[PDB]
Amino acid sequence: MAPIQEYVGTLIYVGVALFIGVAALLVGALLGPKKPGRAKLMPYESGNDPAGEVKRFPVHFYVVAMLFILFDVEVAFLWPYAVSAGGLGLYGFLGVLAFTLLLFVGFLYEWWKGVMR
Amino acid sequence: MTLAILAVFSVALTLLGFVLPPQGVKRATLLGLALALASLLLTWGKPFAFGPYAVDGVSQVFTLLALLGALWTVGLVRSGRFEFYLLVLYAALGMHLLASTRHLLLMLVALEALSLPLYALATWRRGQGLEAALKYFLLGALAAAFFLYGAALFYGATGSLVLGAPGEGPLYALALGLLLVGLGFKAALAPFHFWTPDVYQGSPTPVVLFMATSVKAAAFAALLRVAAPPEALALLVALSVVVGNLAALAQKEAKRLLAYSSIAHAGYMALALYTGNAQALGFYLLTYVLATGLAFAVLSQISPDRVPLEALRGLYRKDPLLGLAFLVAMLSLLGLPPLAGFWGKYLAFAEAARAGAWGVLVLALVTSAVSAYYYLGLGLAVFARPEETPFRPGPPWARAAVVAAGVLLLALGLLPGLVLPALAAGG
Amino acid sequence: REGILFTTLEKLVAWGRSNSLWPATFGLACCAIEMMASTDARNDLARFGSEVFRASPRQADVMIVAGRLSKKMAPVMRRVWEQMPDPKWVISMGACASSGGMFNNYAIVQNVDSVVPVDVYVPGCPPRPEALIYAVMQLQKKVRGQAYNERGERLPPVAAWKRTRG
Amino acid sequence: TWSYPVDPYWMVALKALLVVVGLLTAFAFMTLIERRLLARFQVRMGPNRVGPFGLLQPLADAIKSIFKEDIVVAQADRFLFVLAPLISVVFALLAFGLIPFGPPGSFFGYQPWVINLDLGILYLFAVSELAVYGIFLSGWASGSKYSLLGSLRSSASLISYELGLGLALLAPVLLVGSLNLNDIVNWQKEHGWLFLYAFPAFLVYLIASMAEAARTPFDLPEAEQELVGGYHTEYSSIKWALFQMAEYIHFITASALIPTLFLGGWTMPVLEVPYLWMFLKIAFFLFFFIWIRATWFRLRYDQLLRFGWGFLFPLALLWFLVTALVVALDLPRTYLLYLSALSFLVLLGAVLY
Amino acid sequence: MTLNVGPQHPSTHGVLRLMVTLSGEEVLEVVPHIGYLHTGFEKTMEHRTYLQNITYTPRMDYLHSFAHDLAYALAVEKLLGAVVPPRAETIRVILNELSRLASHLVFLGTGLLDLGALTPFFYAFRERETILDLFEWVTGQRFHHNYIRIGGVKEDLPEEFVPELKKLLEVLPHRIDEYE
Amino acid sequence: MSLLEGLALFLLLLSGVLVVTLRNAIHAALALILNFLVLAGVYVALDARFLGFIQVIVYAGAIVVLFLFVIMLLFAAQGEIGFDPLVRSRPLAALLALGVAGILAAGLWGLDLAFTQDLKGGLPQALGPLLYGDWLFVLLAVGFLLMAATVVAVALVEPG
Amino acid sequence: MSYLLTSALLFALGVYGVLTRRTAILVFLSIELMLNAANLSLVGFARAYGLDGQVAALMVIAVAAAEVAVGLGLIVAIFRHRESTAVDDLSELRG
Ligand code: SF4
Repeated sequence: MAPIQEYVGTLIYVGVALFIGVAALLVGALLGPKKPGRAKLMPYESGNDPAGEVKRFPVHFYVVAMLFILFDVEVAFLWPYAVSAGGLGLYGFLGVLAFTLLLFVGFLYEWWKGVMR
Repeated sequence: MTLAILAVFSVALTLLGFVLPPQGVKRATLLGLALALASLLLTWGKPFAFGPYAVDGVSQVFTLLALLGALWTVGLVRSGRFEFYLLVLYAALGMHLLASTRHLLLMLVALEALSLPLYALATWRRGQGLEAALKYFLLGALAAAFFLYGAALFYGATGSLVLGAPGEGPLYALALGLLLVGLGFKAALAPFHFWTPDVYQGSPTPVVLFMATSVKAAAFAALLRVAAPPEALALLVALSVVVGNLAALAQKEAKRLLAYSSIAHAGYMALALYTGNAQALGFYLLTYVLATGLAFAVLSQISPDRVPLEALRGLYRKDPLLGLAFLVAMLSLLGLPPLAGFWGKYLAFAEAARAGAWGVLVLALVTSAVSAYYYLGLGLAVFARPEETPFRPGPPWARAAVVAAGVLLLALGLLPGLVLPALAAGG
Repeated sequence: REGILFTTLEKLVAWGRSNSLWPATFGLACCAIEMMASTDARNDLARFGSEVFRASPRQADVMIVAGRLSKKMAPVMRRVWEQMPDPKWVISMGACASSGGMFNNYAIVQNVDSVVPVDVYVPGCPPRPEALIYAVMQLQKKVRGQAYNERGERLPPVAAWKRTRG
Repeated sequence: TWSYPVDPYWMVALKALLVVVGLLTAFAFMTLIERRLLARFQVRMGPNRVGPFGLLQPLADAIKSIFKEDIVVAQADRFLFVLAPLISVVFALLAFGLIPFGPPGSFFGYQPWVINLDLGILYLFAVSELAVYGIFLSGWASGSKYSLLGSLRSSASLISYELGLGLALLAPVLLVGSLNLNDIVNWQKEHGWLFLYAFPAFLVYLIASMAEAARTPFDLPEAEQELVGGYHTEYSSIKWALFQMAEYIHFITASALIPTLFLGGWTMPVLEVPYLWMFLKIAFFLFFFIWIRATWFRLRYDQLLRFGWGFLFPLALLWFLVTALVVALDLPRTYLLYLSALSFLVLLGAVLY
Repeated sequence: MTLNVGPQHPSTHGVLRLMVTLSGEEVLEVVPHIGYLHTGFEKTMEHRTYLQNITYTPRMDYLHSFAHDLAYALAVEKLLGAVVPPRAETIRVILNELSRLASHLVFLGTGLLDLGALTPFFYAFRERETILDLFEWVTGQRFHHNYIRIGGVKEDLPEEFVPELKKLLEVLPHRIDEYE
Repeated sequence: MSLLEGLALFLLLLSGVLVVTLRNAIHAALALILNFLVLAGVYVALDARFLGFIQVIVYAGAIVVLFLFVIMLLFAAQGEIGFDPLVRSRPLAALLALGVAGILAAGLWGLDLAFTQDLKGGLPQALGPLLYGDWLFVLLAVGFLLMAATVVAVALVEPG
Repeated sequence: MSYLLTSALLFALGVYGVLTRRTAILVFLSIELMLNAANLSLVGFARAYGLDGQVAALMVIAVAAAEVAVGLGLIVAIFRHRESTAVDDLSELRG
């Protein structure tokens, strides 16, 4: 375990990091020519259409993220067994092995089906 | 040791579908359901609990009914997507877990596990199927959020998430209400009834069969563990049955009318919750499952997308046995002697009167008498003049299933003192 | 704030911008190959501060017109100049770009200074890699306020600072 | 933090500010060293200019960085445009204080580390996820779908391998039994250099760090030469500087974490010096990694997804289950040493076919 | 996604515009769009002397120029019947293969760098530097060399050319074998 | 306590108001991520330390990441298209939101509990034996639920 | 106790969202908010009643992830070819 003071120290860490980041952004913003132009503000690639008018992006990234949320839940379940391992013995090992095998069946299903799609 | 059978078949099939044709996967699913049903029966009178998983007569009866519904609805599903079978398996297992525990949180996990594959099975991709799936999923997640805050306030009124705790005053009543919201939504009780007509109308007919049988069965299995106060029960019954019958009077399509009718029938089943007899409700749900699976198997033989009431007409001339079984089903759901619906209805009303709720019972009886209008307008329509209608007279599969359902209905209606002796511990 | 408004700060930032010249090539013709050769292991413009090479124009201060500028490209390259951060510099590399060169015809821009404000001109065909380094050092001392013309005038630090874009 | 004290809040703030400005100076001079090391790799030589050793060139670079017209592009989200670099930098700086640079009190009195949380790897994991957050958010806010697609590739790949990081980190937790880095380092003090026990998982950790923009997917992407990357291509003066800064801090954070976790975080069997061994192992990993930067090709993000998803992660979880059996039964501690040595001999002999 | 791969971006060498019809990660079809380098050799050559055009011929393919030099010279010779000395033909094939080595070096360097690793660009290009110096010996120019003539080559080789050639010819086999 | 507790609660409720009020889907999701950070801090304040770290990792780090991936694949940020507004439902909706809290407020009003327990920090060290054990059945049910969810989503998208 | 009242208020806010929102995804977000409010109530009552509510909320996280995955698949399938995600755009099924 660890004392709660470390977490207020963590809050202080975040405070310093955020303060320095905002300071750097102020330095960047205040020191500059500031001559806005119409084409300068235009996104990119010579008049219009870097990508332009395109249909919705591939669902492949949705599947990537969904796979990831499910397997991160898997890992969040695997860690409490990782800390207390010798105490849970073969019973806990067997439970974690069956759980892992269920979600590995899910992985093997999505793999033999694949997502190149 | 039945849940192990279900899990083994599901997990193995998940991969075997890559090497097995969807038909072979269908045979495998059917074998698994029949084996699970047989394992349940051989354990009749052998309650078995390992963890929060606890098998009593309720688990046994309701999971038997759910397995029956799953077998029947799998018989019709012939799509070449083995997934379209896998999901069914899940729901069964899921519903099993729903009736097999008192743990509120495992109850939530079981609810989600049995409900999610239904959302995906409802996709014939017909534009109405998408709308149905969307309403279903959104309202179901809303009800799951309510049920979860109810389990939380239950944990607040008592140190455990298991039902039966002593219970506080306002906080325990409030937790009970937040659980009852989700449970009545799942059981299609009003004023949580809105989703049922749209979902039954949109989903493919055999899936609606599976739903209207097994989902309601497992929902009442979970309700029986709750000690719902009489005021909430009376309000639910009144509103549900009234709206069910009345809105069914206005229905022009068979599936929507049958969904409102099932809302009314959940209202009726909500009477046995007065005592939680688990014998009255087990009997009622046995008869209801048989009759409704029969009716929806016929409707699937007519049309999976949508069936108007006129399509039912001329059915006797088309197929005599089918018209006869449809008449049997309409009357049994009307709860008319000498059919078993009368015995289930009476048992629920006897539980209600034993609890001492009279006016509610009278209003239920008046609404049931009103129901006879459309119950006959459906049952008697079989004999009418055949109009233009698609008719697929099934394989011997669905014929035999419908015949067995009607035969069991009449057999247990005529001599109910056959199985009713064994609905308790199982002598 | 434009690198100005303090006697020490403007010399400091001129030092910084001069040794922080980030060349953004716009490779057009055989001039561009002699610029790419100014990156190999004999003569690398990778010391004075020009190692990194950001293809994006939002990220580089020196724009090197290396090759013949055909008219069909004139607006596109043009917009890359408009889409650059303001402290930006433009070099015209080679004969075809600086003047019309030998291709004195219908197709080629006869001075790239037409579409973009050119800082330094560097003749040659192609200008020797060491000559391109000479021009970037020329531009280095130009942005330091250390550059004078033949007529005695001092040249301002940034060309493209004096133009009404439109 | 069972046996370790807690510095005052003012001392924590002082150490934090010092670590942050040191990371600044470190990433500037490590940009110099990478430039020169890549130069030496390709027989050209680097900037013997503004230095002599170049050590005044980052000053000129920073001087360019500000004054460079930090531009707010039209068709961009007014708020996220400025906010996303801040996210990427904030959640990149931290997660470096936990790294122990010495035994307790070896900061000349108070604490080698900043914070020594009981659950460290989880904190690392969360703040590693928030970097991908900043990446794909800046990609979206830019208002350019071209750069958006690159942000999506970046996010997908980084997320997949970031998932693999959990199964990589599982294995040593079984042995040490704590989620604080100091207990793990002390375990490597006692039994010795945990990678000897868990070299394969170490591998899937190492390669995982390659996917975090370090190199060899290299279809992260950078805007160059492919479907342009996200999280840049629209930022000019300081925000672009913050993007590059956070990416390099993440690089050095992995280069520092790799020896801390599996190999010998400073804690040497010989000379037991607090800071010097850790910085030198950082230097070793950095030099090997720049060797990779110079010496190896791209992966195209499809084979990258295949290799991460189908190869690295199942292997990591297999090793985790093996180690879990071994630890719960606790039979020897030798079995893991033997199995990792054998596995390394296997994954070695298959190379020179 | 009808994606507009602009000219020169993203880092598409050889200024060229692409319309990548693209759904997902595949490539449905790339519609190329060229002309951003139209200078008009075919038009300007109609207004320049035959000898002057030898200054216009290398500038089209600026990497392998001596093949253009040879083609133009041979065509005009066949057109008016010139007699090529044998040593002129020997030197012409020497310069042709040498500029071919330099062109191929640049092609493989740009390819490997464009996708892959940035390192192998330098080494090959380093050897290219060596080759370029040879031309400076004889032509005084890196490329765009005006050395060929209607009869043969402009003037004779210096004494110092061949030994540098031998140096490079002996170091090159190991080098090409290393790239391979 | 109350010094920073008031801050955390005010930020929690303000973020909820944003996530339900803002029409920028991206900004709503970002207000919910801020809510998740505030809530992980609250969790740690409640001696649940592992749960706060997973709340950041899974909920914010993973779930709303996929939410954002979906709404970025399908733009949907300007949600007000195909309105059918039902303007009068906007105040009426809030009415129900009032009641759904008030009765909860009634069930929790005048409710005082023994909030004195030495949880020793919600570390996984003690949750391991509870998870694998008394919860192992619920754990395996959850795992099957997730595996089935993967299969469901796969078969649900599955263009073929 | 302020924590439990705040959890109830966040549940109420999610209700307000589910009712007010026009988009499916924002409704799902309000539902997630309701879930997190539930989790906060569970953690408080675990602090009161002995730590079981923590594992409870963990399983709740996993259930939430399952339903999020499946629901987002649904949202994809229904509004891939279709226009604006507005939930009022589908009124085919009428009483
Ligand atoms: S000036 Fe000479 S080297 Fe440059 S583009 Fe023109 S022809 Fe080529």
